[PDB]
Amino acid sequence: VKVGVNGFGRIGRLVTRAAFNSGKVDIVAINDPFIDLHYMVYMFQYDSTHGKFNGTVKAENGKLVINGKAITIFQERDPANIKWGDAGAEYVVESTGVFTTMEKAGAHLKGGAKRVIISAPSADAPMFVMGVNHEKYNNTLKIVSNASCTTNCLAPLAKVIHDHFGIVEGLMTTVHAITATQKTVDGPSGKLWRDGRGAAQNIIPASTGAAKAVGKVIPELNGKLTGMAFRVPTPNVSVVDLTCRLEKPAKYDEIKKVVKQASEGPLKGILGYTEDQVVSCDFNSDTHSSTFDAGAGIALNDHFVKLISWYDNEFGYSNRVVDLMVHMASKE
Amino acid sequence: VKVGVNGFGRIGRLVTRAAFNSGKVDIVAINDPFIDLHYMVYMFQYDSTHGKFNGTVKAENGKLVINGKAITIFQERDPANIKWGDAGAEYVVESTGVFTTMEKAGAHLKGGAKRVIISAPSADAPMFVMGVNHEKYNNTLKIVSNASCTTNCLAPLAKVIHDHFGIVEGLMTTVHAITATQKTVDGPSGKLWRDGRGAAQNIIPASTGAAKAVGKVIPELNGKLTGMAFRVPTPNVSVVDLTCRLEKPAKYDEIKKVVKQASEGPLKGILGYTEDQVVSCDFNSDTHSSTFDAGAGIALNDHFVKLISWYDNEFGYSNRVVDLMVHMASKE
Amino acid sequence: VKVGVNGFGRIGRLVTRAAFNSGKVDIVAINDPFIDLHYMVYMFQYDSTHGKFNGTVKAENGKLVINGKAITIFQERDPANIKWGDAGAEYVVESTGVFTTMEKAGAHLKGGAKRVIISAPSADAPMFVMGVNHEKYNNTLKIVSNASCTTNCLAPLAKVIHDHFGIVEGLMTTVHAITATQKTVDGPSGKLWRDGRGAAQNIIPASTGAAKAVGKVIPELNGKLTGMAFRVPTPNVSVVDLTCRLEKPAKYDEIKKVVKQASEGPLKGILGYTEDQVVSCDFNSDTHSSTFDAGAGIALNDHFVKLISWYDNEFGYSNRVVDLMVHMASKE
Amino acid sequence: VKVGVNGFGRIGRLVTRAAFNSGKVDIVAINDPFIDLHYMVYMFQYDSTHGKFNGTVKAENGKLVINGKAITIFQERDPANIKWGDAGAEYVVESTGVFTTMEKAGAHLKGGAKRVIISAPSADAPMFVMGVNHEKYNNTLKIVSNASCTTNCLAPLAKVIHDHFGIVEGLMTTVHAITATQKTVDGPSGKLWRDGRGAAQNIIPASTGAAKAVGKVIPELNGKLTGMAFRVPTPNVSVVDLTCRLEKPAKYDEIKKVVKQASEGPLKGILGYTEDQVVSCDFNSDTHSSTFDAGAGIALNDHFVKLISWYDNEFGYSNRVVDLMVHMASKE
Ligand SMILES: NC(=O)c1ccc[n+]([C@@H]2O[C@H](COP(=O)([O-])OP(=O)(O)OC[C@H]3O[C@@H](n4cnc5c(N)ncnc54)[C@H](O)[C@@H]3O)[C@@H](O)[C@H]2O)c1
Ligand SMILES: NC(=O)c1ccc[n+]([C@@H]2O[C@H](COP(=O)([O-])OP(=O)(O)OC[C@H]3O[C@@H](n4cnc5c(N)ncnc54)[C@H](O)[C@@H]3O)[C@@H](O)[C@H]2O)c1
Ligand SMILES: NC(=O)c1ccc[n+]([C@@H]2O[C@H](COP(=O)([O-])OP(=O)(O)OC[C@H]3O[C@@H](n4cnc5c(N)ncnc54)[C@H](O)[C@@H]3O)[C@@H](O)[C@H]2O)c1
Ligand SMILES: NC(=O)c1ccc[n+]([C@@H]2O[C@H](COP(=O)([O-])OP(=O)(O)OC[C@H]3O[C@@H](n4cnc5c(N)ncnc54)[C@H](O)[C@@H]3O)[C@@H](O)[C@H]2O)c1
Repeated sequence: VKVGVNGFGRIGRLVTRAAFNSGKVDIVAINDPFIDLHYMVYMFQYDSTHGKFNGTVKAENGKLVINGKAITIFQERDPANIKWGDAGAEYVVESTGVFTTMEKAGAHLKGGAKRVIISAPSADAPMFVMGVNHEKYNNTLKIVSNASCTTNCLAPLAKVIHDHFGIVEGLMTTVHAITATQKTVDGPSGKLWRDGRGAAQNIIPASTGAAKAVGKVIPELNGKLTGMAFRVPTPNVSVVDLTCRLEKPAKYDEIKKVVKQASEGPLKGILGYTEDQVVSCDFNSDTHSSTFDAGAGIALNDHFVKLISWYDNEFGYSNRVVDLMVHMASKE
Repeated sequence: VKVGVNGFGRIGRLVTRAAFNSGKVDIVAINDPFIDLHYMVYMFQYDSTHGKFNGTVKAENGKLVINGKAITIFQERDPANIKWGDAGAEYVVESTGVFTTMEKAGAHLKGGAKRVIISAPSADAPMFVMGVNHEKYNNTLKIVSNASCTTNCLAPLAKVIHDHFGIVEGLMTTVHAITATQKTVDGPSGKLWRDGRGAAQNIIPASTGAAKAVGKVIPELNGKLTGMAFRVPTPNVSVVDLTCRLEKPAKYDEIKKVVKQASEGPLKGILGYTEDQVVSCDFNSDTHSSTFDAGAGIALNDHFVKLISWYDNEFGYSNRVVDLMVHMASKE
Repeated sequence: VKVGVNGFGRIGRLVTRAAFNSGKVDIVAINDPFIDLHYMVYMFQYDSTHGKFNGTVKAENGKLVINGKAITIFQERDPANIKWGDAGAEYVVESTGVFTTMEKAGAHLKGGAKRVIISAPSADAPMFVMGVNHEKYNNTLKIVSNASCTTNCLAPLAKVIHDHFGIVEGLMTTVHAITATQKTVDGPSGKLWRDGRGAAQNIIPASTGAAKAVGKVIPELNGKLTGMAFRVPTPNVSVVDLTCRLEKPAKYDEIKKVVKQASEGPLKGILGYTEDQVVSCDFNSDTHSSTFDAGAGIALNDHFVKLISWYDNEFGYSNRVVDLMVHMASKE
Repeated sequence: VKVGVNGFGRIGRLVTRAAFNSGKVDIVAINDPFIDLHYMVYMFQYDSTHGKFNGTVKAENGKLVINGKAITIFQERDPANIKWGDAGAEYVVESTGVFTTMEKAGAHLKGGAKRVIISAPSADAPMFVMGVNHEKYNNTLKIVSNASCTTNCLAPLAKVIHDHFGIVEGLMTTVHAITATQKTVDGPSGKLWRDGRGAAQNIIPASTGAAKAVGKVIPELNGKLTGMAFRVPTPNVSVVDLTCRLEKPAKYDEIKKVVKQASEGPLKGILGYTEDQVVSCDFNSDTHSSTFDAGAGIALNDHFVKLISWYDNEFGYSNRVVDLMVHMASKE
């Protein structure tokens, strides 16, 4: 399937790298009115977090050429003006962070795209997490959401725990890497006051809908989870901390066994499992959605436990966007 | 009361600063074999986290002289060799991190101190937290512990919540600033592997007895709390995230009211309360043990809630060590 | 003199703090379309770098009230629309970063301001550095620049060295704290590619005209200095490293004596002098423009030397903005 | 050649990595009293800065097994007690930081090593920089030093500049990543007070002999260079900023031409050249000694110029240790 990327940012660029690394997906067009062609060569080639691109990137005849694949470059603020159909882009990855509703994301369809994958939670577009509910996708859905990074970490874990022991209720904290929405020094941040405080100086509480959204991809958990976030001074890699009450008793060793088993079978590549003494950097460019840290979590008793799972918020999620597109392509 | 300080580190220096600032106790001696007298002047005068000392500090005639008051300086590796009595030190603050059992800390009694306050949890010394169980201290107790920074944050909050609504069970995460036990780049850390990894690069999970320890100071909560820590790349100020189930139902606004009332009355100066859109730097040099962050926390329902409280791990704790000594002196 | 502030950012806010320590200057109005009145209370009260404001600040009757003084609040994007005159603002601090020419900064004169102080270098407005050429100001100048932070650090040191020994030529590096122009993670930066790279991850080279500008305020040095910058991951406080060739020979101890003398005499409060083993955080909230670090520098020979001077780029600069206005007011 | 590593730290472990890429070098023994066998598996497998080891590592029958090769593990504090000869180690890399003199490093010969390569400057052991004076090595030298990371950056550049234009005199600053000698929070650093101050909080000036040491490896530059350092809050990658006066005039474009020619021929793989808008992270795990940054430097005139060159202080250096051993082995 031929793909367009709208917003060539952290997500858009790393989706682009994921497509090339793999390849039942072919990137054929990119729109970003804030990054011109020669600037795109530079932004793609060099990455502070994930290293230099391994391959060739060059501007040739007005196109962005990556490992010899020519890509059509647009510069449009309004998605309805991008000529996706002319460029052959069938699916568009909407990774700007400003077109997340059905109405706004649907502008791509006016440019000749057939489907849109919103790289963020959406107020109304249906949400999918690979490994949890992606089989619920069907051919009639032209606009879909791949949820958030944090939902993609929590939901595969919550699926396994709920399937085996039953989650009565749970409360989640994510300790999350800084993102582009933050500020280098104390400055204005509209209505999200805390988010405007200097990113590398602070632990910053933030709200997040990611735990409540698990109740949408796992409908039995509707109303049974919520949570909040702390942003902290690292440039990538995040961690979930799920505190839950279970219906059936589970010794921590039984939790470990069921999770490990899930990592080796049905959720292989989505949900990882470790007993090693890891820290966040050990998940740098890790492609899993969620990796359970057996050593880090703790039980109070057989029904009340705190479970820890790591996620490379940029790189795992960008790989999942690609995997969702491959899955949608298989149901055409 | 006349006080000696063993280990002139973050805690020993800030305890000294606290003492001089308030006049509540008199620092008359300091022992640190790794910091000679002229170096002590420099380490006291300049502080990256808390600013330059606002007062005078000089070396004169072999003495550290702070605001014109002379302090006897020792340089002994073995605490049994420190001549407290010669200096007139009555209480010793054991702030080295290496003498935390009653057997080890009791060495200070051989050179003439009368009582010892260990600036850390102790496997066997009686544990006190100001505002929670300090009234259980009595004159028979020559060696005591002021718990950990984390315990002094969680315990006042748990006291108020338990007294009003009943904590059935709870699980705590603390997101905690870097400390001296950590490493600048990946290096050896003995038994605690994860703590050797580069501190400013990583989110580092860690075990902590701080939640379990609340049960030592609030015996009704024995067996009912536990938790863990993440170390993150900030130089000071930490936060507790307490997920708990309550016996009697409590709307989040009732929780707020009850905590606010506590902070204004019997736990004033120990337990603070805010509704402001704060971040960690807002607690830089804050003397509270625990400041409840109303806006940051979230309830799932009337019996299951996540409560957030901030603590200056260096400066709140150091002030508590001074406060505990004042209380002990009042009982002689 | 009654003052307005256009751009209530790191410098706007700190200039406002500094003005409340003077009362040769009274802040009577602030404009910032991105910070509404109640948001201003918050942004002013809490400061990650320089701590909580130690006076009073509240919103009353649509005004910002600081230490009991009511301040008119504007919300205009176009400075020609700001009604300074109505609010009584005789001088306006232009601290937005986007109105740095005489043409653009003169828009304030339309709304009734009498003079404008641009908190940055200007292509065409006369530039002044306190202690170096501020006496060349006269009361016919309606638009003036206070130069950059870096020029305020270099120029006083260069003045002393040139006066005593003669600078034949110099090349300067500044190792500079992160600023609001930088990005939390790799993102777009228009024509300044390097500045888009993640700020907390990187040492970032940058061009700067600050050394060349010293030739505007010390005309004998025109054409004799230039330099560049590295941005590094600290939130505030910067350092100049001046490599210069001297006309007359100077042993490093003669340089120290002459700089020390200048710091005690005519440039007191502007140029500081230390022999202590300082680091950047020892200059946190330091009001000097430049503090020579005697220990840090190094001579190759009597005609070729590297001199080191620290500056709190936010706080020292903001104090100079106030000091310039005080000087300007004394000429009215 | 069979090699042992004393001090399995940042350098020892990355030399070990680089050796496993060589084929002319085989690691056969490692000594580190502070890292036991099972801990060495962990410390080698995971690396915060350079990523997970791309190979296999396990403990088997008391040996460390890397890529199928068994390595004897010692736990000795005194290097004269290590049985190098028995384990087959002909050369020892001395990478502890504490045995840098001929007399101290020479202890390894008592245990049966044949040659010692000190991973640091030595007061008396002959010093080699690959590409600059390595051909001055002969089989009579049983103890050698591979200099410092900084000298390996400056010396290749200085060779090219001096060869084409003549360096009359120069002064160097290096803006250097944190290293293991620094401290996470303000703490004791006996001799070197500035180095004890919190590493992630501060720009820290430091003395360095690295520029003076270029005159050992390039004797025509003896007495013509010196400099200093600033340690800044990044975990790896550093930059040299050389300010020099040239004998023959050199337009900046001619400097660029000569450095580029050198990078392409005789110093290929040692001295790199870029015109791209690079920042420090672009050199993460870059194996060059020195990469000239053409965009970053600046000339005042044809005889006085500031040249900028990057270096991964951990990874380029570690590769140079291996390249020096390969050269030495070639002459045996
Ligand atoms: N970074 C993460 O960890 C992460 C993880 C999962 C999902 N997300 C989501 O993905 C989205 C993008 O986040 P990001 O971190 O990559 O942000 P980003 O700021 O790095 O990238 C956003 C990009 O969109 C471009 N852009 C802005 N307006 C545009 C327009 N009108 N048309 C086309 N392009 C435009 C920008 O120039 C920028 O390059 C957001 O919805 C975010 O919440 C981010
Ligand atoms: N930093 C915090 O946030 C914090 C908070 C609460 C409690 N504590 C506890 O207080 C203690 C000190 O912690 P810190 O952060 O100040 O550590 P630190 O490393 O800054 O200070 C420890 C000091 O002890 C000194 N020392 C070591 N061996 C000694 C000996 N034999 N005799 C005398 N002095 C000796 C060191 O030279 C150093 O100056 C530890 O038990 C720690 O757990 C720390
Ligand atoms: N931060 C420093 O170290 C420093 C030092 C010396 C001088 N400077 C200079 O001072 C200026 C401000 O720098 P800063 O660091 O305070 O930046 P900043 O981004 O913190 O502040 C800029 C402020 O201007 C406001 N603004 C933007 N457009 C505006 C408009 N049209 N009208 C009114 N306000 C508007 C923004 O909302 C913001 O609050 C720049 O010229 C900068 O180069 C900064
Ligand atoms: N990190 C760099 O950027 C870099 C670059 C060039 C050279 N160097 C030099 O290389 C050396 C090592 O530096 P590093 O950064 O790897 O330091 P490091 O602290 O990571 O490693 C030193 C190792 O030596 C071990 N050790 C200590 N005492 C020992 C003993 N008696 N015997 C055996 N092992 C012992 C330690 O346990 C540690 O694992 C130093 O001389 C340093 O100056 C470092």
